[PDB]
Amino acid sequence: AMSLENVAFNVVNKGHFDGQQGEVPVSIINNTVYTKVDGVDVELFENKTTLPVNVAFELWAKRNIKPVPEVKILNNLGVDIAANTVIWDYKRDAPAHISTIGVCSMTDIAKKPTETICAPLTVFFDGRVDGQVDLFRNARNGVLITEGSVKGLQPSVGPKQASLNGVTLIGEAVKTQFNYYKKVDGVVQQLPETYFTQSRNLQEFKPRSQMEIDFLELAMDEFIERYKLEGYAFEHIVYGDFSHSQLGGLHLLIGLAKRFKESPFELEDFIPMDSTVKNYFITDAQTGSSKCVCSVIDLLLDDFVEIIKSQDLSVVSKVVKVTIDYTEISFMLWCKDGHVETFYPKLQ
Amino acid sequence: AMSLENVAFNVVNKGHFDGQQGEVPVSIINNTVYTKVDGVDVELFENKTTLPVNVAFELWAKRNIKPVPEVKILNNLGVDIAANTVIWDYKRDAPAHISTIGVCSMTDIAKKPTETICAPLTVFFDGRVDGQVDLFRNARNGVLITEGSVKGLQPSVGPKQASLNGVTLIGEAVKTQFNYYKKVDGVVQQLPETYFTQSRNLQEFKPRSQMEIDFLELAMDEFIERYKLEGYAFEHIVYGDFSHSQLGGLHLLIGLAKRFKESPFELEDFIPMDSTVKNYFITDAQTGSSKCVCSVIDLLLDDFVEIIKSQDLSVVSKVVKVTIDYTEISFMLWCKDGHVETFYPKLQ
Amino acid sequence: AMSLENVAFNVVNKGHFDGQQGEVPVSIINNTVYTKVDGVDVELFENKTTLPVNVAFELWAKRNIKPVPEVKILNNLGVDIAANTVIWDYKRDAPAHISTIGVCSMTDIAKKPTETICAPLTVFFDGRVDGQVDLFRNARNGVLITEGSVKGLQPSVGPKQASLNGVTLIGEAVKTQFNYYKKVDGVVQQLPETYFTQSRNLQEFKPRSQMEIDFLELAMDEFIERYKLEGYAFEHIVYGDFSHSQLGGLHLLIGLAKRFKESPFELEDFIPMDSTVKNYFITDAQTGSSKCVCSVIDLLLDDFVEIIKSQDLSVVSKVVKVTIDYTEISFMLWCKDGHVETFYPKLQ
Amino acid sequence: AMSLENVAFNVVNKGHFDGQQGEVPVSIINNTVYTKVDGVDVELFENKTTLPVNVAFELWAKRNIKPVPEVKILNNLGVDIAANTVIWDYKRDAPAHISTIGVCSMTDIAKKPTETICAPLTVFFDGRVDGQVDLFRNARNGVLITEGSVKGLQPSVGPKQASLNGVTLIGEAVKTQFNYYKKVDGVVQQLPETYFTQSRNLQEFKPRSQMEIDFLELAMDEFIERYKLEGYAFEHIVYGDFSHSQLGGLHLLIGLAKRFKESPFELEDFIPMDSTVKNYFITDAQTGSSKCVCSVIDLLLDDFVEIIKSQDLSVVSKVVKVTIDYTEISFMLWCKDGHVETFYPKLQ
Amino acid sequence: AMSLENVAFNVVNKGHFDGQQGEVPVSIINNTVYTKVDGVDVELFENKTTLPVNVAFELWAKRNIKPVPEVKILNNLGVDIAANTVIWDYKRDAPAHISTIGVCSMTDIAKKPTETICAPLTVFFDGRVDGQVDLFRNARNGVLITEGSVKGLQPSVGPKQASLNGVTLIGEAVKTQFNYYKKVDGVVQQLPETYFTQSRNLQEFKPRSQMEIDFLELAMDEFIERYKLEGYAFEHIVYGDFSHSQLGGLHLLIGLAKRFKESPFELEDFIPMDSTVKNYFITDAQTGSSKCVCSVIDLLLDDFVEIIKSQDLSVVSKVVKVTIDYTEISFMLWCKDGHVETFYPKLQ
Ligand SMILES: Cc1cc([C@@H]2CCCN2S(C)(=O)=O)no1
Ligand SMILES: Cc1cc([C@@H]2CCCN2S(C)(=O)=O)no1
Ligand SMILES: Cc1cc([C@@H]2CCCN2S(C)(=O)=O)no1
Ligand SMILES: Cc1cc([C@H]2CCCN2S(C)(=O)=O)no1
Ligand SMILES: Cc1cc([C@H]2CCCN2S(C)(=O)=O)no1
Repeated sequence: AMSLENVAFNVVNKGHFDGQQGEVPVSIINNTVYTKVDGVDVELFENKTTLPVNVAFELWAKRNIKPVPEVKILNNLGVDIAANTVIWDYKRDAPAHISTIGVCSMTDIAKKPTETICAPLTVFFDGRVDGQVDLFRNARNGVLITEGSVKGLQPSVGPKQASLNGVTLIGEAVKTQFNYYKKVDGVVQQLPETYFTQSRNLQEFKPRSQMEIDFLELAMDEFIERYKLEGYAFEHIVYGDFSHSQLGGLHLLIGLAKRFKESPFELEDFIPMDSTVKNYFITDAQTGSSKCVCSVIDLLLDDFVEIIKSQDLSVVSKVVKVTIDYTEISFMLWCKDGHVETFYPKLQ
Repeated sequence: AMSLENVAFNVVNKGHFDGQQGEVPVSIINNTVYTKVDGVDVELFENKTTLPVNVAFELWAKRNIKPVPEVKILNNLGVDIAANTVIWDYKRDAPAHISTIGVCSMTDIAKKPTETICAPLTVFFDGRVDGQVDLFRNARNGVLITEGSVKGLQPSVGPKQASLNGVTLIGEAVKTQFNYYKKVDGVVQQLPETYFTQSRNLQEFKPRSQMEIDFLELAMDEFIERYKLEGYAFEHIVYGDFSHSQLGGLHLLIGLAKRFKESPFELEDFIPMDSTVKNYFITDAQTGSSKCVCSVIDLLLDDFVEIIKSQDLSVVSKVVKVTIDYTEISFMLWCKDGHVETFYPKLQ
Repeated sequence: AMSLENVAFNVVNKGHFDGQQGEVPVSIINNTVYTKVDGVDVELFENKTTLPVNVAFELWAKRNIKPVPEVKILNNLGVDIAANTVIWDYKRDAPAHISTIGVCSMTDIAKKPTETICAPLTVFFDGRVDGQVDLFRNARNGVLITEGSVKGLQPSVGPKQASLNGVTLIGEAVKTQFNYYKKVDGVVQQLPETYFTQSRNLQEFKPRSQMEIDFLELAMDEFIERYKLEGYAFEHIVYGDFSHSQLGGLHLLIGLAKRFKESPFELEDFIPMDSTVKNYFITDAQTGSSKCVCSVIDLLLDDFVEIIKSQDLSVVSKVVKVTIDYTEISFMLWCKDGHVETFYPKLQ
Repeated sequence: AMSLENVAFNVVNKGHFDGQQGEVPVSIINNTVYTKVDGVDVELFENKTTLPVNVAFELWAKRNIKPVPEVKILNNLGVDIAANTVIWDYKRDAPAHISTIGVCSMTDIAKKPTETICAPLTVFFDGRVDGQVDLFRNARNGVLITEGSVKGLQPSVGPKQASLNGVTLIGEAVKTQFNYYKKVDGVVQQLPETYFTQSRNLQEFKPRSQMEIDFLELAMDEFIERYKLEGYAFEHIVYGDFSHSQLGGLHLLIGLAKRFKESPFELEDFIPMDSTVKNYFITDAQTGSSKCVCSVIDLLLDDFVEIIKSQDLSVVSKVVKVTIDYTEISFMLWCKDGHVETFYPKLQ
Repeated sequence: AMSLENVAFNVVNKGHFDGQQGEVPVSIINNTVYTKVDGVDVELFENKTTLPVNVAFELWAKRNIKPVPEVKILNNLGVDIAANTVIWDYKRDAPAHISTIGVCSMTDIAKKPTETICAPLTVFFDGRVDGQVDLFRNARNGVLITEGSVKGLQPSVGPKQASLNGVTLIGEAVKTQFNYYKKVDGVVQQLPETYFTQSRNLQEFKPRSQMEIDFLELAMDEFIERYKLEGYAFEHIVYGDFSHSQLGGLHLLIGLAKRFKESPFELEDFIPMDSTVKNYFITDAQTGSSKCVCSVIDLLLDDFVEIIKSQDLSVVSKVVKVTIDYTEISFMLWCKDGHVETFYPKLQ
């Protein structure tokens, strides 16, 4: 009994699609959905997707409002479609997946993930929804998230944080750390050992360890001294070199956050999407130091120190592959006379 | 239980809105409504109105598919809104009236024509729908059409032709000639004695009398001779003067139709709408004679001959008011030495 | 002598429509109005309304730039149209009323509010404009605002605050508190006893009483102690319960403001419009506690304490009707053993 | 080396995409692709599809310009995608299939039809392109057209006509009759014995047999007499009954073509697409007889006579399934006292 | 005193911009200009240009309504801009020139053609407008048309036909044949001796000589016999070869018109604009013979016979340059044993 007016009634009365009965008058003008409220049109949704306005409106109304894995994790694990839900990508203002399974008549490829069309796709299953752990067991390809243990399956502990309505957070009143399971061609995969990105903001950055507290509170030379980081190019890589026309280093989000409290800078997100490594065209407002492609990763400073201190510093240029968010991130390690010169998440 | 998907289901399965239950997947992209048919989008409607695409789609689906009065008649009688139907204007590809009464939640000003909001508006009532002759009696303002007599109400016999799905025709299998009634401020108004325009096409023009048959067959000088029209400027007014840079006369549709079989011409409909008098920017392709505003009326040649022969030809310039389609059409009559020079439906 | 180029000249030279003579070159591309300034197009207005771009531009230029009643008050008092002005709704980026009286040729239903078309509509009259108090006296329906007394009419003192160019403020250099008068079918209404919402921001919240200062400065248990609020569920209703997956209470804007200084949260305004009670899909960023429809009202904490302390706490569930902004706001009062459990502005 | 400017260069210089090198300046404004020709923009394509303008432009440029099966045949045979070509649907002004294989980077699901993503889809293969008969053999699902025999494969002789650049024709300088083959889940399927629709126009209708020549020349009673069709309701079914408000019969295109030479009528194609059975909202302009859903099929009158004369006329109502264009078309046969009352392609 | 509402008033009341005073209510929605006529919006203009809707509307209203040179002639003579007029391109539904001189505030580069910005541009001057022959004399670059002689200036007699409101015609009531003059860098240029294209339609083709009358009446072998055209490949070039998959010849519009009366064909105008040589993707509906780029020229058959009979037939391949519409048109002449094989307006 699905309609535009019923999807709109649910948005107006329930804050999202809740399966409630009823209709409100709707008007569509270009890429915006309006509703008549006491004789005047009130905007309900502006389509920022490449889908038809009414189709994107329904998928946004039918989005998952429970803490879900962040889109970068789902992408890294090869998720193609979700089972009976919509993972809304808040960084793109669009659905995270092209098609749906049992959500919207326009985007649905199947009603149940058991349909043979879903067999070659990695379907995302949520153990919190009844019977989805059993659907993962029967699926050929898929990713499963659970809050507890699964019989016969060994889990991969995911990041502490999940996305709740576009807000990335480590839950206190809700569980956000999931057990991850994956299957390729009927075979349960052994998920690799992985670091996780911390998913922090530049403006609301909070340290998550004593090393991170010391990075933000101490001066450059005393932090490098305290943590025995001499010869590891933290001055360039983490702190950033703003002395030349091309901005040097600044590849760790904690370093950008430290810089941000002293002086502002413009970060141009030229590929706006969720990813383990982010690329920004950065312009430092104080110095005028800039970089077209400044790759930034948000690792816990302890995790970054462990990665850089676990490298052989005897090569001039070397690709260093690190598992972050279940994906292989290539870094470029440049050394000279046994000391680091630069270390950055490899661009292009 | 009104929805976009149900309006679309009715269009696809019934050819129009028929109150049938069911939904089809719909996608809206810009001003077009599409439906998924075997995996591909098929266009159902292109919005050419100034209303939101989905609202115009519903009003077009809910259009009256019975022979209805032509929009020019309804306009001439001062109709503002229709009671529980949509009069679709096929000349404008838009609803004939801004608001509705019991049709669409977005355009409705009321559910019943008895609501006090409808009292100041001239509501159109159809005696063919049950209870609408009584709704006219209750209405402060309105126009009523009927197929027979309404006890006590003095009728006006309307035009022989009506519009059935955009096709103007004099019915054979259907009744297209109605009795017309009107009320202004609770008082039944006496509709004037009127001529009716014939509503013919230039390309499919058919004569509707022996005078009209003779006009199209006989040469100019022998038709004027046979019908004693010497001194009535038919050579200028009806036939048209193509000898100078400004096209002379050509104000009767029959004259344009006669011209059309010999040589083509461009008629630019710069105000595209239904009206008793039409204005065209005409360019004769053979001679290059043209006129920016050439007013054209489609009167039966007998009715035009009766109007011109009933005039006093002793004045230089005089306004001649003639009742055509219930409205007062002003003509400009120019005479010299007791003979007509020109007679044309007056501009501005 | 109204034109798009003259409306644009006034915007460019006067900051708004001021009746000045002159024209500037204008270009319209989609929903944006541009002007040529030294060979380059400069954006003057982006249409966010459901009206044609040029019509919305003219109504926005012709908006009232004096402190006017907030749209929620006008809506609550049943205002349909304004007399010879445009009340711009800054929360919707659109005109507050569909039609105008003596403002714009496209939206005008009349030139003067004395026209019989305006008689059934509640016309808003401004006593500050010459002769508008007399127009209210002669109008069948209407709402009048004055700065002083009206002969023969008893006033209803409105809120201290008004909207000046979208900025809600209690005037110091301008008068913002008006005397309100209303007429229904020629009869001056006795406006009801009413509380007013304070119209404050979450980010710029300022206390307006010693109880409000104490709420923000004291801890939960000592404020509840000082003001004898034990058993009134302020911990749930005003302070908010962030311990479970569903956010508990948080229905008073002062409580959201207190929370906001400690930790941020996402308030999704899913029906963006001016209203006495606002609905938000709230997600607490610290805990992950969330609520799809969290109704929020901005009452002075003293006014809310007076409302809750004036209730009978012997019923399990009861609707409590309170007059706020001249409208009847239904609250849901839930009690147990003579104590409040919850009290919230009733949703749907 | 694919680009918008190269696709545009090919359209301008080759009449379509021909793999030629070069670029022309392009501008995209809304849904139209323009090119600069001597300082002025010349329209190259107007997007009437639900795809992005530049993507639809590339697929239209890359359309198959050889005689191809008509879209109704491809749909009836279950074709989902074409192998390394674009079948352009000229009835919809859009690609016949959503995705492509080796055509456009935006719509491509694969580069070669051998990719496992294509395995569940019925891929269309053209034996006229090198290596495509072998790609059919490797394909799990597919439809193959050939000009000659494929060793081992049992052929289906298809329709005489094919679509060459939107023009449906029976080839003289080109081969338009193909051998058809189909595979479902690796197994070559035996295509049924079928009738073919003739794909004729109402305005350019030409008879294709002596019975069809006699239908258009002879009067109703003498054609029915000559071909022994008494009691087969041809008067209703083929000729059409225009005496009542609902148009009776008129389900054969030849009957509509015969009617068309005497008097015009409106055929509203409310689902504009290629199909074996077409549905029209028909309004006869002469009588005013109309039908919301008038199903029309273009069978050779001999083929229709053979179908109706092969039926048992002893049942009141019966569904008659006939294979037309490889699909099963259900007809509704209504009889009384051993004679036909009506026979029509069944609706819904 | 220029405005959108005044331009709209002129269109409604004068059929075009006539400098009349007054305003009508206008609404702009997307690319369409509407006007309120008795409470409903009536479309006045649909923007098919790459200019802003209101700017294109003003230029279309301000178009030249006198017979003007066809856009192909103006392009061939290098015209960049017109002096104080708009040449409307009816083949493109857009202004023929990007900028204006004294027409529209948005498109104007100058008010008078004497401004130094116009000096490098070839300005079009009309001797029928007062003072424009003197403005040509002052102009550094320009093209001038006149009806009579200009003392001292050596004339070029132009084509007999001109475009009057989009209708190409040889005038009878108006003068359409002009004297042409041109200036490049202050120097009056001698216009070459030229042939003129006839500017005829395929559907309304009329012969303009006894050779053209004989081409359309006589069979191929007797026309070729009568006019001694043996060995000149008229069978291929003019008549067309429809026997192979690639359509042979068919480069003269008279040959396409002769073919058109026997059987229809699709002519795809892939570069829709006015030009001396037109390119079409042609598909013969009878045979299925087609050609992606079929260059077509409309020369008087006598003029084409004179061109082909004035060539040396002793070379295998040779470029033949012919002056048509003041421009140099290259033809490709292919011979064998002293006879023509093909002759076509050269592509790219
Ligand atoms: C029912 C019905 C009535 C008609 C009549 C008789 C024939 C002409 N018309 S009319 C007066 O134009 O509407 N046709 O069907
Ligand atoms: C090559 C080629 C083959 C054809 C044949 C022969 C003539 C009719 N056709 S057909 C069977 O309809 O496609 N034409 O060119
Ligand atoms: C004034 C005027 C002049 C013309 C002339 C005479 C008739 C043909 N033409 S022309 C040479 O083609 O333009 N018509 O009106
Ligand atoms: C159940 C449940 C768990 C949680 C939170 C609280 C702290 C730990 N986690 S977790 C692992 O990060 O998601 N809240 O409810
Ligand atoms: C006159 C006038 C009044 C005001 C302000 C100042 C303080 C009180 N008010 S009010 C009642 O809130 O609007 N300013 O000018």
